[PDB]
Amino acid sequence: EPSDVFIGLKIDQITGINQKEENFSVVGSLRIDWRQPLLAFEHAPGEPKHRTYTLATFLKLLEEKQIRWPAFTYHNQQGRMDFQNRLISLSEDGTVMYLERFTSTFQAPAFDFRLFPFDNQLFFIHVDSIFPQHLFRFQEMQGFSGLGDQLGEEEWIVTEVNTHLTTHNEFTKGDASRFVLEFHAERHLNYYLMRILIPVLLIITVSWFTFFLQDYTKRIDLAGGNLLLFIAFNFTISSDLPRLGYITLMDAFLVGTFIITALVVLGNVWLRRLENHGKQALARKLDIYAITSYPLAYLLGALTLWLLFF
Amino acid sequence: EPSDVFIGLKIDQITGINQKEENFSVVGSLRIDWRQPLLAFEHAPGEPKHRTYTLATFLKLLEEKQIRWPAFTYHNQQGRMDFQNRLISLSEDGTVMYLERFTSTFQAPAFDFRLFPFDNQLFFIHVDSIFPQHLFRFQEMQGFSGLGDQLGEEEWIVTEVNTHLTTHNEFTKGDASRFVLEFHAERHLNYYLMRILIPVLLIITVSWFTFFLQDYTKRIDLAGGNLLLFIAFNFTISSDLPRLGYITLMDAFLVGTFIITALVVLGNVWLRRLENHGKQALARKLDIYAITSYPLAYLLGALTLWLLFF
Amino acid sequence: EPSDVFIGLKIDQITGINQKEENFSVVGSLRIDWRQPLLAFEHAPGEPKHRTYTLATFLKLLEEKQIRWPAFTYHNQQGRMDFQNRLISLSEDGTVMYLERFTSTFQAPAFDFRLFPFDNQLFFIHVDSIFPQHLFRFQEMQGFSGLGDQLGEEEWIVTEVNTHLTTHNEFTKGDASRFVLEFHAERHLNYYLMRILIPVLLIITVSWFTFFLQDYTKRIDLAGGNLLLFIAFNFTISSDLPRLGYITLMDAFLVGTFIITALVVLGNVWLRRLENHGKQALARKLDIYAITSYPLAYLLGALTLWLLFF
Amino acid sequence: EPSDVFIGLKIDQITGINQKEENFSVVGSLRIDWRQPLLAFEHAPGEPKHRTYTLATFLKLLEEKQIRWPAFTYHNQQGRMDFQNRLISLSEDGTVMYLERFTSTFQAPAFDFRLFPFDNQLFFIHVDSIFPQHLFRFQEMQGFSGLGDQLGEEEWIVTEVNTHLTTHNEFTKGDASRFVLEFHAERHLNYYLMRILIPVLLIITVSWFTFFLQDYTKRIDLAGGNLLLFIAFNFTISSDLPRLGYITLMDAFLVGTFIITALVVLGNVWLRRLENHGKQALARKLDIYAITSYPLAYLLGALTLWLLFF
Amino acid sequence: EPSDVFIGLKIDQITGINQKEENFSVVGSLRIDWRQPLLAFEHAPGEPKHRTYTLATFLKLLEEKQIRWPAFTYHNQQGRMDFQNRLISLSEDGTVMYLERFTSTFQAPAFDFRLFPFDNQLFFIHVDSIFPQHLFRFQEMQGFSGLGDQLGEEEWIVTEVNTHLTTHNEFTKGDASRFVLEFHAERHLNYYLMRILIPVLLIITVSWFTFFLQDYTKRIDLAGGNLLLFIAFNFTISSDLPRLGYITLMDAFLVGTFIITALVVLGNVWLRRLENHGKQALARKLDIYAITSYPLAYLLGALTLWLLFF
Ligand SMILES: CCCCCCCCCO[C@@H]1O[C@H](CO)[C@@H](O)[C@H](O)[C@H]1O
Ligand SMILES: CCCCCCCCCO[C@@H]1O[C@H](CO)[C@@H](O)[C@H](O)[C@H]1O
Ligand SMILES: CCCCCCCCCO[C@@H]1O[C@H](CO)[C@@H](O)[C@H](O)[C@H]1O
Ligand SMILES: CCCCCCCCCO[C@@H]1O[C@H](CO)[C@@H](O)[C@H](O)[C@H]1O
Ligand SMILES: CCCCCCCCCO[C@@H]1O[C@H](CO)[C@@H](O)[C@H](O)[C@H]1O
Ligand SMILES: O=C(O)CCc1ccc(Br)cc1
Ligand SMILES: O=C(O)CCc1ccc(Br)cc1
Ligand SMILES: O=C(O)CCc1ccc(Br)cc1
Ligand SMILES: O=C(O)CCc1ccc(Br)cc1
Ligand SMILES: O=C(O)CCc1ccc(Br)cc1
Repeated sequence: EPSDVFIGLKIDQITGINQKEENFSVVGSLRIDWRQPLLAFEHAPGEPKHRTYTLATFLKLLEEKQIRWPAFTYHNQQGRMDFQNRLISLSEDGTVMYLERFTSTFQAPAFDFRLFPFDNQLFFIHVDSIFPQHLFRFQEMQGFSGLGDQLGEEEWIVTEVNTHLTTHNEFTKGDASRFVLEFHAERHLNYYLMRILIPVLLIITVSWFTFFLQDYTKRIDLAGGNLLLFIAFNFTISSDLPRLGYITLMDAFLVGTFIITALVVLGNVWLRRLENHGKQALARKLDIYAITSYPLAYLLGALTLWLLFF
Repeated sequence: EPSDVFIGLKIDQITGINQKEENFSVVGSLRIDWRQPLLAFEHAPGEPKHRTYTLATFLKLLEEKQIRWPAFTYHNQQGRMDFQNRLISLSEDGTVMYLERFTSTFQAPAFDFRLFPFDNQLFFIHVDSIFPQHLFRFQEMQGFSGLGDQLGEEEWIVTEVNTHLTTHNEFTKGDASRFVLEFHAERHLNYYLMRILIPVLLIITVSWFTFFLQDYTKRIDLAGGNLLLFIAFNFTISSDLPRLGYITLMDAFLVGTFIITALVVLGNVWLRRLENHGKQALARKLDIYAITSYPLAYLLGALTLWLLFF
Repeated sequence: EPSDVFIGLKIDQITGINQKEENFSVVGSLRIDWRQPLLAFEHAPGEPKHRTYTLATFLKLLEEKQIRWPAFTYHNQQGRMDFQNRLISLSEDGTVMYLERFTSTFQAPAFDFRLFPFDNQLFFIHVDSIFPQHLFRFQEMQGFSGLGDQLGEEEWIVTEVNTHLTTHNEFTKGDASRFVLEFHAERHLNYYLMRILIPVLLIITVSWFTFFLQDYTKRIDLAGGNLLLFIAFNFTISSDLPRLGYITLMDAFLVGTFIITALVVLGNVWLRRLENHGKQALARKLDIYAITSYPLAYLLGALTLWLLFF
Repeated sequence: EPSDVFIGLKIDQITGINQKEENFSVVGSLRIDWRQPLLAFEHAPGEPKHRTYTLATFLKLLEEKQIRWPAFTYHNQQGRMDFQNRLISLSEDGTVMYLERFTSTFQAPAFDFRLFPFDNQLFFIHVDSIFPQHLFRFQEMQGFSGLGDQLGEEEWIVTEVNTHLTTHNEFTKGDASRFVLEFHAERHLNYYLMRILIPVLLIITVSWFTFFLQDYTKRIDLAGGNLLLFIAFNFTISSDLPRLGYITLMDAFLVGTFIITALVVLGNVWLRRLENHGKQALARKLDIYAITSYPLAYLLGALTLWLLFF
Repeated sequence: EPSDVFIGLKIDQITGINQKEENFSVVGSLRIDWRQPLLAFEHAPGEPKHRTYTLATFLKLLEEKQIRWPAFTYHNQQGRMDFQNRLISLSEDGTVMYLERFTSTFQAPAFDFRLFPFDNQLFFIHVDSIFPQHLFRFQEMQGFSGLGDQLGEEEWIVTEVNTHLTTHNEFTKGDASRFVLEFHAERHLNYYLMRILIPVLLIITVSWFTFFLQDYTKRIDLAGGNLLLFIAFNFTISSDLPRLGYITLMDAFLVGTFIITALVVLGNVWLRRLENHGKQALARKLDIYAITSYPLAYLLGALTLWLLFF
């Protein structure tokens, strides 16, 4: 019949989440408990009941004994996995206890930036068996898997963590076991508030103050630079993310500021054209719409994206 | 006679395409099925019909048995190939089943940016046999090769994928086998629309609004900065790409905006010179050409590149 | 009974502290003294009393003799540990003397930027025993552990260093030994003085000089750009640090400059509106509040953060 | 007498040339043919006439047979050399055929930027024998060495390629063999035309158009910003290159634009000072020199560097 | 008694000096000549008098023969040392000749930027013996150590090179041998002249030309932006260097330009205030101090730092 292989995986550190590259990096420990009766050994009185091996001399021992080990792969792994510890402890019984401490980057293919920066994402690690379920069946090692207390991440905040077993058909026709460690994390909005919301709101508010000067030309020059500032901010936000084929809530907000600013230019050009054509008195009356449009326009726009996305 | 070696290659992830360096990076699995009758082994009843080996003790076994393995190379490979799994399963028969899970950057020499960002490119992986076709003939392993479901790429979108066998003469006089996994991908234009087309169009449109002010000096100062903005945008686009010896559709568009902006300065200088020489009334009549040239000039220019490239 | 394992750890160099990534990197030496009576050897007269081994042939010797070594891990390690020396010197007695020279990045999870740049941080290295205290008990090797004379760091300045032993339960039910090398460091404020305090103070002071011109429009244009400069400075500071979910003393200072500058615009708009509405004489009298507010506002704000944080 | 060792080296890819770091990187294959009569073997009928080995078990075989191999070094190598293939094929004869596929960065010490961007450089690879010419004499393997068809470089264009043998005295008193693969490459000027020549020429030309406005103050403000733009461009060019102790043709061009721009400011200050001192009519007559100096100054300057450098 | 171990170290390339990180990187060769009479071997007539080994099988041979090797460490090493060659040639005598070709980054703790860019620095490599002087005494291998002819560095220029032996107490109570290869290098000032001195001098000079316009407001606006430019230049210089706790000659120069520019604003505000208060004729007389202060102020400041630092 098939031998049960117990998989445990604990993430100790989140060394970073790279959203631009849709990957994350962690320091973690993998724990395997697999009982192979052929590995059983007799000991003379006094000598150890538990043999401890390096991985290299353990695999070599398996090859001599013609024993197949539950060869596994981190399916969503990326690049190099720098190992710290790869140790085996073998009991009289045949109970092999394996520990693998590593640092690695993993694929984050579940990334959805539609609501960025208000988004919540799913990150996971797939531990696949190369051999099919008729030889080795993966089971959940009980008191081990999950995320630590000192992960070191400052922007993301883990909302929930889960482990579950399933199947894959990567190398074989028959189903093969897959252990999954999943977690969900959401953003600490402070960065976004401090670096984007407050500067953008400041530019808008202090620019509106200048309307009380009743200089239409001065408004035009101001809305002109404001438009460039928003174009600049637009590039800075573009930097954090991949070259997505879809519109972000952030993109919508930025395109929104462009449109209002464009109309601010357009409108004040008209008011200055009235002034120029000897209808200065009229420009002055209409100016009340000009002054009160500006705040309403941005507030209307803000409710529009909020409805349009939530 | 020559032994058939079955090659399979599956790309699981596109970790990135670096167009500036004309290379791409992938996580993939290589699968080899090669029957060597000399590798055949006898087993006593009950014992394994399938011996499983690490790559190191398998090659050492070949060297003892004085057996030549189908030594292969990833011809278009770049730098380090970080391996995850290099495992061998040997049957009584001599059927060696090899699996190689790796992460690697590969050369993308097929890169043609003439129509960028509207371009479609070809990416491939060459798996060459070091030994000639009289010793080892490469065959396509049937249900394996291709690209996965979760590649993780956000800008490129795979239009088609193919596998085919051919020959090379890299190390030998005689022809040697080459397995090829090719794919074509094209861009998600959203990034370009959001970061380049809309900002450039905004600068142009809102700058045109100001013509209704009938201040020629103000137009000159505006077209002056606009020219610098386009020069800046020109550098930002230069960043994404190599220092090509050829003109991009993007380069054409940018050079086009320079020329129109240059003439906008030139023209408005003339209109302001008429005004200055007591012919203000004339500048005012001609101004209608000045106002309507601007939109037509850019629309004429836009049809010109489109014809000139498509 | 359990065997005492003596741990010594000396940091020779601080290759860098990366605050944006909340990690630090060091070149160091680990020293272990562990007496295993089973390792004892007899020598014929004249031959060595001290056998010297590479780590690889020492571990292989342990595996033959079926001896369990005090397998240890650098708990807060990050990525690769580039080794220089991994040497063993074994006495007739069984006294194994191990030396491990390495370069490594470590996690700095103790990072608190609330008072940045006036902050003091704690950095440490955890050396855990994989095996529980009933088998191996970690002890402090006496004349070795600590930090060197040539660490090479220029901004941080080590205020204090300590070593202490404790316990962890990482792999086992029972307590396992943990050796800790801690140090505290604080910043050399010069960089911050030269690049941030002096430029910001200059912008403010020379901008205030211009108030003696009695041009309200000119003040408005100046406070407008000043606001953008501070927004720029705000991004430059954002660069050095993680995307924290909390307010830095530095953030407070920057938000403070925004508010005063915003009011500088607001106020001068009012004074210019009085001038515009034929009350130029009144604007002139009030102007004395306008001139003296500016210095007081910034000095009041400076005492406010100082109280609010200290 | 000394044994002839045949060296072949083929560069398959130029992964990049880093001029700022004066190094280049390539994917290449090294081929060695060396006949050692002591390596000769007898085979029983039917068994292989050609033994194939991994490098590791081949060197171990040499050490048993007490055979010295022609130990070689890539003299101008830099950092890590990521190997793909290191394979040996040994004939009944003793003919050892070695293949080494690698990716590596090499030193480019021949770099002369005096005529940049119009420069032509020399790049090479030195393959030195550790042992002197009395033991091993390097010979050129005939149908192999050189550069490929798909190098992947876009800016450089290989003008010529050569191989030659010489001597070095690196480790020994006596001469030791050195195999050299050299190539010369020159630049595709398009990047420079598109990003530097056209933007600089545009700034100059459209700035000259404004002279027809006959506003001296406006010219001064324009030449002021133009000077800053050129200072900016100067830093952008500084980026591509090392901190050379010599003047580049590019440096000369940039310093040239500074001087003319400085005089443009200087001159127009004088013309505006005449206007200011009631000699407006005189400023107007001299203005024709002012208008025609500008184009001549830059064209005169362009012939001056061309003569001064070619 | 103790065995003499001859150390030779030749730096072939300076791959770079990173002043921001206070480290340097080199390609070099280490040469060791150590005579161990126990390593002596007998050969039958005709067979080799010199056995050649890989490092791995040489160390394994030492471990069998129970011979202690002079284990050494590059004390100031940083990260990974990418080896090219690690070869041993053993004579009948016992004369072991070791060669170690490597690429490595080393600590530069001797870095003093007080006179930057006019500074001269000391760079070195420490080769320590792990074992004390009673076992192994380090001696200088005669015709080998030093720096090469093609180092590839462009900014630094090696003023002098030295080798000397001393002692350390890193791992032991007793003194242990240390071989030292030191060199001093100074800067090629061209980069600094071209990118910093000439642009700063240009800004100052062409800004002074504008004083001949007798527009105080225009001077104020100019000195305002000039101050920002210097603040920008200040950040660009900050980039090249660490976050030092001390004042650089460069810092002094920059702070100097700030002060003069600040006073230029201050002064011209006063002159414009006289003009504003109907004392235009007085502003005009004082203006001669205003015009001649500017050049003297900067020349006075330049002699002040020169005295203050030299
Ligand atoms: C910009 C936000 C601050 C607004 C406060 C009003 C005073 C003017 C600030 O300088 C402004 O900066 C813009 C951006 O570049 C320019 O387009 C504009 O012409 C210029 O007047
Ligand atoms: C710039 C696109 C927005 C146009 C809207 C009209 C109002 C003015 C906006 O500021 C302008 O910015 C240019 C770019 O730097 C400067 O050259 C120019 O002198 C300045 O007036
Ligand atoms: C800026 C600090 C120096 C103040 C000295 C007064 C002279 C003017 C300096 O240039 C100013 O720069 C600001 C920042 O961008 C712009 O908003 C403003 O319109 C412009 O006049
Ligand atoms: C700059 C090249 C374009 C010239 C066309 C004339 C219109 C003005 C363009 O804006 C100018 O930009 C300069 C560079 O920053 C500033 O110094 C200058 O005061 C400003 O007027
Ligand atoms: C700047 C060095 C060149 C001086 C030559 C005099 C002409 C004006 C150049 O443009 C100036 O650029 C400054 C820097 O941003 C601005 O503060 C200032 O308002 C603006 O007038
Ligand atoms: O091939 C390798 O490197 C590791 C594989 C491995 C498989 C099963 C156990 Br239990 C332990 C290790
Ligand atoms: O030399 C190597 O590292 C790998 C080569 C290899 C060749 C054939 C088979 Br089947 C498996 C492996
Ligand atoms: O497994 C390893 O790489 C190193 C472990 C080790 C454990 C105890 C001593 Br004493 C020395 C070394
Ligand atoms: O020492 C090494 O790694 C490689 C050296 C080498 C020398 C001669 C032949 Br032929 C093949 C290889
Ligand atoms: O432990 C190592 O890797 C290298 C050490 C070494 C010591 C002495 C000689 Br001679 C040669 C080599």
